[PDB]
Amino acid sequence: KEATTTLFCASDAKAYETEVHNVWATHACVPTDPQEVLLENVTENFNMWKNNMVEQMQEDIISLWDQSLKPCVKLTGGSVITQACPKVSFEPIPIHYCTPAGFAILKCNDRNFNGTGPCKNVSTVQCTHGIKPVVSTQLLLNGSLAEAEVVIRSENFTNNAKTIIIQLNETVEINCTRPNIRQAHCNISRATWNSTLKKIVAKLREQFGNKTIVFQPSSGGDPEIVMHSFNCGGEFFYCNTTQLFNSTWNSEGTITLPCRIKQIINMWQEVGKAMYAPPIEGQIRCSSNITGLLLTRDGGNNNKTNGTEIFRPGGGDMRDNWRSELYKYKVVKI
Amino acid sequence: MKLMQSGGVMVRPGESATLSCVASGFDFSRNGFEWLRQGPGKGLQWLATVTFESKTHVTASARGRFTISRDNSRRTVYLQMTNLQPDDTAMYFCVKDQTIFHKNGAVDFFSYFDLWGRGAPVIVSAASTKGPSVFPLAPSSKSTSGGTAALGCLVKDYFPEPVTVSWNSGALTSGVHTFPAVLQSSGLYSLSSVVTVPSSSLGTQTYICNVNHKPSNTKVDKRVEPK
Amino acid sequence: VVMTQSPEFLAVSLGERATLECKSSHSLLYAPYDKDALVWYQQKPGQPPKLLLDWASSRRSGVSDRFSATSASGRYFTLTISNFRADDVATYYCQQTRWTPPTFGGGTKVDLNRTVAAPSVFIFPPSDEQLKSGTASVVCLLNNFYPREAKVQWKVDNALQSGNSQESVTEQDSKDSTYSLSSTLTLSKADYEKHKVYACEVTHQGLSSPVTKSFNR
Ligand SMILES: *[C@@H]1O[C@H](CO)[C@@H](O)[C@H](O)[C@H]1NC(C)=O
Ligand SMILES: *[C@@H]1O[C@H](CO)[C@@H](O)[C@H](O)[C@H]1NC(C)=O
Ligand SMILES: *[C@@H]1O[C@H](CO)[C@@H](O)[C@H](O)[C@H]1NC(C)=O
Ligand SMILES: *[C@@H]1O[C@H](CO)[C@@H](O)[C@H](O)[C@H]1NC(C)=O
Ligand SMILES: *[C@@H]1O[C@H](CO)[C@@H](O)[C@H](O)[C@H]1NC(C)=O
Ligand SMILES: *[C@@H]1O[C@H](CO)[C@@H](O)[C@H](O)[C@H]1NC(C)=O
Ligand SMILES: *[C@@H]1O[C@H](CO)[C@@H](O)[C@H](O)[C@H]1NC(C)=O
Ligand SMILES: *[C@@H]1O[C@H](CO)[C@@H](O)[C@H](O)[C@H]1NC(C)=O
Repeated sequence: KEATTTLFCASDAKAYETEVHNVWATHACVPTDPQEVLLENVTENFNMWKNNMVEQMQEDIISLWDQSLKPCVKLTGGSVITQACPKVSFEPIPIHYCTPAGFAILKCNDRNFNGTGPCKNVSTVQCTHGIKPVVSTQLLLNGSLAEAEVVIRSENFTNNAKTIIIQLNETVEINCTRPNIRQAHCNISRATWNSTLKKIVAKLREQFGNKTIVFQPSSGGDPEIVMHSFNCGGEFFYCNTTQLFNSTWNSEGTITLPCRIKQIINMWQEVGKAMYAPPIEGQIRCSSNITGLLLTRDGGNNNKTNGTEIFRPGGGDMRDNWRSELYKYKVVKI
Repeated sequence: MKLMQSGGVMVRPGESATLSCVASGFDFSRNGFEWLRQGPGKGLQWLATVTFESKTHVTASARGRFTISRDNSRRTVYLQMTNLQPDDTAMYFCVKDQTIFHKNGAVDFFSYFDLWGRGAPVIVSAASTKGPSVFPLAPSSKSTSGGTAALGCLVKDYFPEPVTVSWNSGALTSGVHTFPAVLQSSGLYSLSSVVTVPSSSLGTQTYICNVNHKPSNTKVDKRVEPK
Repeated sequence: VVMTQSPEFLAVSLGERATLECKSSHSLLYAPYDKDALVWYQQKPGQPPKLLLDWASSRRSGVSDRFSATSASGRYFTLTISNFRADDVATYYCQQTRWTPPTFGGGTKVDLNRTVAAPSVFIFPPSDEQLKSGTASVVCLLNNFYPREAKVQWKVDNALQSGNSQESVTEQDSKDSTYSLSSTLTLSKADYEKHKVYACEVTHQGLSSPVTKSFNR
C-alpha cells in the first residue's frame, strides 16, 4: 500500500575520518551493503513530486549541515545567533535510503520514465542507490546520468512556476579552482556544453512544440539563484553562468566562469542569512560532473502563432536536488 | 509613482524625432516600459516595448523605423522615430507594463499599464507654422431663431494646433461653443467658435472674438456685427 | 488577436447602469494564474486612459466599487458601471494582454441619456472679407441637440453636394448634456459664384421631418 515511514540511511563512513559527512554518517547511518527483486506483471503509479523520501533526505542533510557547517552568525526570523565556526574537511559521500521492517521501496525501471504516472517495469529494493548530498543551485553536480535519453521532468510543465529538472545522459566536467582572495573560476568545454544544450533543446521542443528555444541568465533574485552556487572544500562558491545560458535555437575552446567565494549567504535550510569564516588559504579545487540542471521558464504574454520559450537557470529549493536522484523510488507498506 | 513625458514635437515629413519619459517613485530596475500611439479620432495602438533586461520589441508596421531604448542610470525611456510621415501624426504615451518575479527565478511579463505618462503630441506635416485667418459669422434673419441669435468666428487655415478662443476678452462664456479643429486638405487646421446671445442685444451689445495662436505668436481680435 | 467592443455609443440615465461588451477572437485565459488576461481602461478627453480593472474582474486600488466586470469562456467580457453619473461619461477601452502584441478594444463612448432635444439650426453665408481672399465658407450650426446622431446634407440649387463638406461635434455639455455640431461647406470663389441657392438640411430624431435653413446669394 502506499506509505509514509521513517527511512534510515546507510553509508561507508569511517570512524577514523574527521571529514564531516563521515562523522555524521558514522552516527546516523548503518554501513552500506544488495538485493533487488523484480515484480512481474505489476504496474504502479508514481509521483516524485509527492514523495516523503525527499522530505526525509532534506531533514537529514539539514541536520548534517547544522552539525558540520556552523555559520559564525545566523539571522533567522529576525532572531540572531552567533557561535564558533571552525573550518572543516568537507567532501560529500554517497548516502543510501533504506526501508525498515514492514515496508518496501518500489523502483521504476522504465527507460526515460518522467517520474509521475504508471510504471510497467517495476522492482523492489532494500535501499536506494548511493546519493551524494551535493548542495548547489542551477547546476546539478556529481549525480547519476540517465542511462538512455536526456530527460526533463516537471510537476506541471504548463505552470512556469514549477521548476524543470533536467537529467543529462552524458556528463559535462566542470573544473573549479581558487588559486593561491575571494576570486575563483570554473572551466568547461564550449563544445561539450553546446552539445548538451542541443540535446536539451531537443527534449524541450518535444515538450512544448518545436518553438524557438532561448536560454538567458538568471535575473532578479538572491545571489544563490542568480549564480551557480555550490560548496567546495567547505567554501561557498558563486559562479557567474551568463556564458552558459546565453543562446538562441531556431533552425570551440574553454568557457571560463568568474566566481567569488562568499562569506555572507542566504541559507537553503531556512529563511535567513548566515555568515561563515573567510576562505582557507592555498589552492581550493573541485572537479565535478554536471549531471543535471535546474531551469525555470519565462511566462506571460507571448506570440500565439510562433511561441518562443525562454529558459533561465533556477533552483533554490534543495528538495529538487534530492528528487533528481529520488524520482524512481517510492515507499510502500507491505 | 510618476512618468513625466517630454514632448511634444513638430516635424516635416521624412525627418526624425525623439521622445523621452522619466520615471520616479518606484524601481526602474525591475520594470519594463512601452510606447503607445493614439490616432486623432482614435484609437489605441501599441508600438514598442523595452523589458527590464533591455530586450526590445517594435510593431512590424514601424519596425526599422521606430526604436525603443532605456537608460537605467537616469531612469529614462526613449522613443526614436525615423522617416516620420503625416500618417504618424498622433498622441504618444509612455507606459509602465507588468513584470512578475517568482521564487524559483521565473519571470512573467504582462503588457497592461497601471501607469501612464501625460501624453506627447507628435505632428508631422509639410505645412509651415501659420497664424489663423479670422472671419466673422455675422448674425442675421437666417442666423436668428425667435429670441436667440447665433454669431461666431471662423478661425481658418492655421498650423500647428492649438488655438484658444475667447469672447469679449473672457467676459462672455455662457452659450459659447468652440468646436474641435478639423484637419483640412491643405494640411492646415480650421474651426469655428459660436455663441448664442439674446437677439435683442444685437444692436446694443458689442461682441468680439479673441483668437490666440501661440505657435505663430499671433493674437487677433475680430468684432462681429450683423449683415 | 482581435478585440471587438459594443456598442460604439452608449447612453445611460443619471442613476442607472452601464453595460459594456468586449469580445475576444481568442481565449485570454492565462492558465497558470487561472485568470483571464484582460484589462479595462477609462479615458476622459485630454487625459491619459486610467486602468480600472485587471485580470478581467479585479478592481485597481482607488477605483470606485461602482465599477465591476465579468468574464466567460475566456472570450466574452462585460464592464458594468452602477449609479451612472456625470463623471462617468467617457470612452472605455478593453485590452487583451494574453498574447503579443497587446491589442485594444476600439472603445465604447458612454454619455448621459437625456430627453430628446431638437437642434436649433443656423446658417452663415461666407463673409465678404473672406470672399476677397478667394474662398467661401458656408457654415451650418446645429446648436444644442440630443442624442448625438444627426445628419447634415448640403444642397446647392438643390443638387446634393458631397466631399466639399466637413463637420465637427462638441463633447456632451457638462450642464445640460446636449451636443452642438458644425458642418462647413468650403468652395473656391469660382465655385461659390457658379451657384445660387445654398441650403443646409438637417435630420434628427427630435424633428418631425428634415429642417431646411437656406439662403440666396
Ligand atoms: C564523474 O566523471 C568521472 C570522469 O571524469 C567518472 O569516472 C565518474 O564516474 C563520474 N561520476 C558520475 C557521473 O557520477
Ligand atoms: C543521450 O540522449 C540523446 C537524446 O536526448 C541521444 O541522442 C544520445 O544518443 C544519448 N547519448 C548517450 C551516450 O546515451
Ligand atoms: C509523464 O508521462 C506520462 C505518460 O503519458 C504522462 O501521462 C504524464 O502526464 C507525464 N508526467 C508529467 C508530470 O507531465
Ligand atoms: C578539467 O580537469 C581535468 C582533470 O581533472 C583535465 O584533464 C581537463 O583538461 C580539465 N578541463 C578543463 C576545461 O579545465
Ligand atoms: C555575469 O557576467 C556578465 C558578463 O560580464 C555580467 O553582465 C553580469 O552582470 C554578471 N552577473 C552578475 C550577477 O554580476
Ligand atoms: C552571449 O553570446 C554571444 C554569442 O553567443 C556573445 O557574443 C556575447 O558576448 C554573450 N554574452 C555574454 C558572454 O555575456
Ligand atoms: C564532485 O565529486 C568530486 C570527486 O568525486 C569532488 O572532488 C568534488 O568536490 C565534488 N563536488 C562537489 C560540489 O561536492
Ligand atoms: C497544470 O497547470 C495548469 C496551469 O496552472 C493548471 O490549469 C492545470 O490544472 C495543471 N494540471 C494539473 C494536472 O494539475
